Amino acid sequence: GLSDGEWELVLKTWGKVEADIPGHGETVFVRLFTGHPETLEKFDKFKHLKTEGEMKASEDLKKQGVTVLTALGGILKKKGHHEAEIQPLAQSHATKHKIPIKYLEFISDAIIHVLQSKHPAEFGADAQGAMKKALELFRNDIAAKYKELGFQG
Ligand code: HEM
Ligand SMILES: [C-]#N
Repeated sequence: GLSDGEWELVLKTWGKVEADIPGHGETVFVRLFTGHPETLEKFDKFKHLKTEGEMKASEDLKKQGVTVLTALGGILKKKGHHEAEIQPLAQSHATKHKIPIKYLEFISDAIIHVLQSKHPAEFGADAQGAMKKALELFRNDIAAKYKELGFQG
């Protein structure tokens, strides 16, 4: 996993996300959908949004952003002891939503990009490295659960 030092950097960084969860959540989805349009086909409630302007204006899309970052924040706060919180999530994503593990890689990249754009001077190589390692741990644990459930991880 990560050292206590690395977890400290991930939590301080997350401190910046918590100051505007809706703003960061909205940007992560606009990057994700514009960057990897196939991901949009998994959200039956958003498929009709075709332009960047329509996405930016969607309060429903902003609410989804809040849901995702709220859940992820709760997990990162566990510093690796997140067996309990990941289980339900792998379960719904694999079996109900049908999200390939690769889309979790796309959304992680989107998170890194938003942090770079919104906090360019404050999100340095140390904080970025730690944030990448935490998201990698998170994805690897989900992937492990997908395999347990009989899906490709
Ligand atoms: C950091 C990664 C993510 C987190 C923490 C996360 C979390 C959430 C949670 C908390 C919900 C609501 C409860 C549930 O249904 O399980 C949810 C709903 C959903 N998630 Fe994710 N998710 C992640 C990534 C993704 C990705 C990459 C996709 C699609 C490309 C996806 C698609 C969905 C869909 C289709 C739903 C239902 C939306 C609506 O309610 O119809 N998720 N996710
Ligand atoms: C999942 N959003």
